Amino acid sequence: VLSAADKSNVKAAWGKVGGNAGAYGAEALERMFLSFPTTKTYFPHFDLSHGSAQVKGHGEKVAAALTKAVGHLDDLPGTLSDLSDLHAHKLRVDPVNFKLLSHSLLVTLACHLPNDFTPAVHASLDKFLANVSTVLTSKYR
Amino acid sequence: VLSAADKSNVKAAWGKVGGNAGAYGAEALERMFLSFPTTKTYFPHFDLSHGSAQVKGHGEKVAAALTKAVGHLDDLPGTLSDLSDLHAHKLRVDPVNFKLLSHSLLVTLACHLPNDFTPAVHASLDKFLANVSTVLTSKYR
Amino acid sequence: MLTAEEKAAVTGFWGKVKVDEVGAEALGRLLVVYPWTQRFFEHFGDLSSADAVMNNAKVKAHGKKVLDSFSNGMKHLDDLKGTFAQLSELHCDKLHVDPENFKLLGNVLVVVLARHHGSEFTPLLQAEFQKVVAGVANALAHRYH
Amino acid sequence: MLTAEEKAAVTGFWGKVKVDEVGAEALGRLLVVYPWTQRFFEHFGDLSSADAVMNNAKVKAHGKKVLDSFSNGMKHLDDLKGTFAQLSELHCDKLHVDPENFKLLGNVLVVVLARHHGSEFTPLLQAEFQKVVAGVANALAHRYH
Ligand code: HEM
Ligand code: HEM
Ligand code: HEM
Ligand code: HEM
Repeated sequence: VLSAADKSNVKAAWGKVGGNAGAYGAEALERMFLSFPTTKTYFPHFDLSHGSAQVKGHGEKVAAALTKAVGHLDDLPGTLSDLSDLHAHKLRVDPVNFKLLSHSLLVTLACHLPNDFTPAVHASLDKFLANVSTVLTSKYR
Repeated sequence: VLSAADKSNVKAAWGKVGGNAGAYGAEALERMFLSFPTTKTYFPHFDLSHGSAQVKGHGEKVAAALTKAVGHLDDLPGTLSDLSDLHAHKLRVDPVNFKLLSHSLLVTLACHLPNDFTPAVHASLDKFLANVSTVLTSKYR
Repeated sequence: MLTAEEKAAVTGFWGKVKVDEVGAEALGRLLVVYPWTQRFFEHFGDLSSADAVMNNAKVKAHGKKVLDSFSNGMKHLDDLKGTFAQLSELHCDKLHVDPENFKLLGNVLVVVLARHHGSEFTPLLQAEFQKVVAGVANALAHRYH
Repeated sequence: MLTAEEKAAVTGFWGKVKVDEVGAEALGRLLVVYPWTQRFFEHFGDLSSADAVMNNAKVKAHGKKVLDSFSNGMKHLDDLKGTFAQLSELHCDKLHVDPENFKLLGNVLVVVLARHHGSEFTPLLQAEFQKVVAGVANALAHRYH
């Protein structure tokens, strides 16, 4: 589980995230489709072209969950558990992608929040996402 | 997180492993090192010729190790932890390796239990070993 | 890659390899054992349970189909880039399959052969398959890189 | 590798990269954030905190060196493979670093590039650089087969 120090470190960094949760959501989203094209297949009905209505909706719905996660870290098993049902039985997402969004975020933070994005913080967002990720993949097993 | 079938599968299979475990963990490793050499740096102490009672006495406590985990399926988080810390904080074992051990363990049960290794079993045991690995990493500090 | 003693060892074996049922068992297995592989085999029918795809006819059939295409390259261990050029393509630009699943079915095949062959499939033996499965894999992944 | 128009993008951009300092912080950032990695770097000294690492003088010089390889790989994209021959041997066949980890560092590098250069490192750049590190993942990996 997440060290107190990390917990505190998200809240801060994502505190910064601020009212910007779902821009950065659409930004990690889009950095991922290009640098990992494969991952598009999962999002067929979209119009991926830059700043597209629907990506921005996904931009935010995602980032809003993350948010809700940043809320109760002690129970990520549960406050995300609905999403683990979807992401595995309805969509079936090959785990590998979870890292790829993870990575996508990690960057996007850095592009916009250099000075808060210290190493011990980077270490942290990660331990958070790697966290996040597993939750979202509990049901494959 | 598992099932009841799953657990009933792990069990029976590992009861039909039974008093073989020690001799199988043994094998586990030989395949491992021999197939994916880079697992031999984690044992620079080791004699790695067939049989080396170094190997043998090890395949055991892996099998004693697992036997403990099959037993406590309803909570691997706890019963293992002691082992997890070591395999990470101390040993520092590039998580990638447990993918390589799981597989070895199976291939090892694989010819030792054909008229036993039905899909659902291969589905259950793998699944099982997933959680075991995903415990011995739990502490990625 | 594949020493003079290796390149034969495998194919003296392969020779006794029931290429045909292996793939069908291999296949349902990737499928039973690793649910997220089913996305690409949607249009295949009931997969909803091990039984389903342990008895599904396209599975059965695509099992072999793969193996041939596998076992042809088993006989080509010099140029795999070559042998798998436009299989690498179908799997990348078209099917759009994450390279890891190669390594999955890969391994999985190794388990298959090691159920079908017992004590006979030694630590020696497979250690050699390891770098064939893995061999075949970077091949299938080439037309990404 | 890359459409020569693409090359001009990864290239025009390295022009403005302070390889030195990316270098230090990269390896550090990795050491702090993927602990197991440390193990291969335990002749470096104390790496028991964030600070330990980020500060440690050895980490730093070994990082200038490890971007140099890139700064260097960059010169010769068209044949990464060949350019990397030796280092590829060094890591695989007497350091025995699992190739998953050329990626991880690959990525952390990106992450440090994005920090340094802000929204100027757009995803169209990055989509590029991510092949560049995928490829430098590929040359260092080779002798594993
Ligand atoms: C950080 C990891 C992720 C988070 C926090 C996340 C969050 C979400 C949430 C909350 C939803 C549901 C919104 C709704 O109920 O409509 C959603 C939908 C969805 N997610 Fe994710 N997601 C993540 C990763 C991924 C990845 C990596 C993929 C595939 C590459 C993916 C595929 C999908 C798909 C296909 C939908 C359905 C949207 C639609 O078709 O309307 N998710 N995501
Ligand atoms: C299936 C998961 C694993 C289990 C159940 C397991 C179990 C154990 C146990 C109980 C010990 C020490 C106890 C004793 O000697 O009395 C140990 C030691 C060790 N293990 Fe494993 N381990 C696992 C995975 C791995 C992997 C994947 C590697 C690397 C490929 C590894 C490498 C080591 C090393 C380097 C030591 C300490 C050396 C020594 O005993 O002298 N372990 N393991
Ligand atoms: C492991 C080695 C593999 C081999 C030897 C292989 C081989 C083949 C072959 C020979 C075909 C038929 C070409 C044709 O259409 O004429 C094919 C198609 C296909 N492959 Fe594989 N492949 C491999 C890996 C994978 C993996 C890992 C997946 C997904 C998890 C996959 C998914 C597919 C799919 C969905 C088709 C099309 C079948 C259809 O029409 O429904 N392949 N592949
Ligand atoms: C793409 C990533 C990498 C590149 C480009 C790279 C390149 C280099 C270079 C230029 C050297 C110095 C040459 C020499 O002193 O002989 C080196 C040495 C070394 N590398 Fe890396 N390397 C990479 C990744 C890694 C990784 C990921 C690890 C560990 C996980 C690692 C472990 C080492 C070690 C232990 C040395 C020797 C250290 C020493 O001499 O004290 N390298 N590598």
